[PDB]
Amino acid sequence: AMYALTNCKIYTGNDVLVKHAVIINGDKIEAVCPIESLPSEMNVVDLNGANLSPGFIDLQLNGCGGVMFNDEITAETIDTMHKANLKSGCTSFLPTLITSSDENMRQAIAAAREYQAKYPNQSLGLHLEGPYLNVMKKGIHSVDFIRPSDDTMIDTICANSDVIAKVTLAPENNKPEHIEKLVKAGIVVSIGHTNATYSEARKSFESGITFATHLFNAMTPMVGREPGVVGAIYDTPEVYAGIIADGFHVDYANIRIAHKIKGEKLVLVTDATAPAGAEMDYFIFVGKKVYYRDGKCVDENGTLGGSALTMIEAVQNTVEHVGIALDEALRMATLYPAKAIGVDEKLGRIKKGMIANLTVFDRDFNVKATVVNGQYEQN
Amino acid sequence: AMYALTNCKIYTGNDVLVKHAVIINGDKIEAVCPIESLPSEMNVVDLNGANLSPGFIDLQLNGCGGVMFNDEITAETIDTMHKANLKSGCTSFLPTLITSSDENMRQAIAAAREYQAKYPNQSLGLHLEGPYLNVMKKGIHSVDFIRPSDDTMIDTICANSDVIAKVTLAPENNKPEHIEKLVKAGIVVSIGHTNATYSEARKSFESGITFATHLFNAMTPMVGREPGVVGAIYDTPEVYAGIIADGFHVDYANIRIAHKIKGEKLVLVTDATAPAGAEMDYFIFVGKKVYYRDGKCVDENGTLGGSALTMIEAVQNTVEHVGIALDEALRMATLYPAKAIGVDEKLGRIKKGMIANLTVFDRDFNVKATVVNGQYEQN
Ligand SMILES: O=P(O)(O)OC[C@H]1O[C@@](O)(CO)[C@@H](O)[C@@H]1O
Ligand code: NI
Ligand code: NI
Repeated sequence: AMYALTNCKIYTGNDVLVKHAVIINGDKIEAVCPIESLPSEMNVVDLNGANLSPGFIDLQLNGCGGVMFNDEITAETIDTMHKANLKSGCTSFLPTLITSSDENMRQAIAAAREYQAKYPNQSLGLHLEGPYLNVMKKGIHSVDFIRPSDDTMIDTICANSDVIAKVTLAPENNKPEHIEKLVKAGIVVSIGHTNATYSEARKSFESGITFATHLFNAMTPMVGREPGVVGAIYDTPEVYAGIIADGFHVDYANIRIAHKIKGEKLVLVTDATAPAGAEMDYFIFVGKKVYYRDGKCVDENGTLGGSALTMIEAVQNTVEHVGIALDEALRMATLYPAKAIGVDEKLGRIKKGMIANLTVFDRDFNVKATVVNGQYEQN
Repeated sequence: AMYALTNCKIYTGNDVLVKHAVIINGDKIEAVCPIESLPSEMNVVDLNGANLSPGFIDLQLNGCGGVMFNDEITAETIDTMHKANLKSGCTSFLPTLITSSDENMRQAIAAAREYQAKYPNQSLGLHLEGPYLNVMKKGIHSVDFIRPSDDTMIDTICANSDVIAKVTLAPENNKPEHIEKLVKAGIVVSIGHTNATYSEARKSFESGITFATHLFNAMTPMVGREPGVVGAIYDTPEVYAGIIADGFHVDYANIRIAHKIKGEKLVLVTDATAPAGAEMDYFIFVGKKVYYRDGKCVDENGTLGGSALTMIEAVQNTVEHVGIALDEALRMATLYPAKAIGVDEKLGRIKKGMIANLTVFDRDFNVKATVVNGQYEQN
């Protein structure tokens, strides 16, 4: 049957709504209408004054709730991740596989294909972060697998674009043609783990790169005579940029500045790993031990190795520490990520016709429930 | 006698006027009015379709037209600079003394007093760049003279505020009380040649710093976990930043980014040395000799050695390479600097009752003439 979510503040993406309701029908949003407009017969889930927004979309998520995608490359891993996400309001995500072997890349593609043939609008496709990086900005990435982009695997990726949302790579020393082919196959291409100058990064935007992976991390910073990759991102309006707001990856003052420059091009990601939503001392990250240490994820050397952030926390830290308004924070965690991967016509807003993927959260930012394809599940 | 500047495009700082004129009476702008409104028997100077604008205010000038100020610390040197300034549209400036001995600072104070006693609104005050810097970002400043700030010299600096417009220091390891004292005396305090964290930089703005000296040069830059000084300037509305637009000190894409962030607060400065508006092939400066190679300043290694920029060129570079509009660029050379040192009541604008300091330049940015306290003099 149809039902209506009721008694809540609703953040549609365009308007903050009081004394209205949202009518769900199947997998879809039927209507957002005033509460007095609601049919007498209609079933009601009453949300006790909490916030309602579209479900969060996480564009960079390596693992969570105890598991890692790189380590157990299966549909069931993706499945486990999806369910842990729900605890922190995240309804969609790109399962992210960092630098590894060709065989691992073929396994992930299969796994994505498997999971998505069963469930829609949850995993929105692979994010291949690596392996075509620059060894100098490797962070946690494996020195054994970082390699130049090659024609064969690039062709494989293109051929499987129906399960592949995004590729992060370093363009300085890789073939421009490979960018073009990926873009031509409808995969989103992102600069990251790159030692490019401002010029080279500009060149790769002209080639089709439209995204930047974790602004400020594993990229040439802005200095007086070399704007670098950071400057290029600040100077190119078409480029989205993901940014991690755990308080450890990037100083909040920088997130604030970035938002004033980037506005709707700034996107909240987690880059989260197995400890996000799980209690653990360390995890494996492609034969690397990564340790959980007072909220951070670090290797033996203190290099950060993803995060333990969740999407709800990223919204909150952004409101509370960065100084950004709530409705805008939510947009950075929903609508803007959706626009960046070209799913915004079905996800990222509360409006009629679109898919019922929603999150409810109280004033203290506790996620109380989600809707996923119309299905309401309490926390 | 009254006369009118005529057959020009006028850039008042608020509006761009066609088919108007400016009336000069003595040393004041009388009125800005349609040409048709001119008393038929008034003397007119036909400017031949040139651009008319307030004279350029350079807030950082170490020397030019052949001489360095630190070399000959006299009212005579200040006057050689002024006369060279006029050739490139600059009608007011801050004679800038770099870090030296107390004795030299006393001479500098005296040379400015004597000059300003004779002429007004040309030198608008001494700028002390140093000596209270940070050795770790010393650049060309002498290690033997860079020292903490001390009550005695601070007390004398204050005692002469009538002749000192500005002091650049590094605040991170000097006394806050000292900043307070200087600001209280109506001296502008600028952060510069510093190794301050963002936190330190913010503390200094709190204590009264309202300016930053040559943004991106000799300061702590903006990296992911450490916003630095560049970051603090970006995050503080009150703080003006001077910037050198020669194409060598700071990449043009960085100036574009900074303007978008800072607007009204971004000021064009030359920071010029001897070669500016002079024919030289080198100049010795406090020991090291620096060559003048095709409009660039280099030590025998080919490393940047200082600036030869003029204000009219700064403006042209800003229009032409940064992408900023003519009127806005003009504002960055006139109104904005004027406001930063608190002289906007009299200067930086073509308006009734304000001092007649004006610059006329053609479409090719060739200065054709200026007007200083009402006196028209062709180039
Ligand atoms: O380049 P930065 O500022 O040192 O940080 C790099 C960040 O990117 C990574 O997440 C990628 O491995 C970590 O290396 C770290 O968190
Ligand atoms: Ni990474
Ligand atoms: Ni300097």
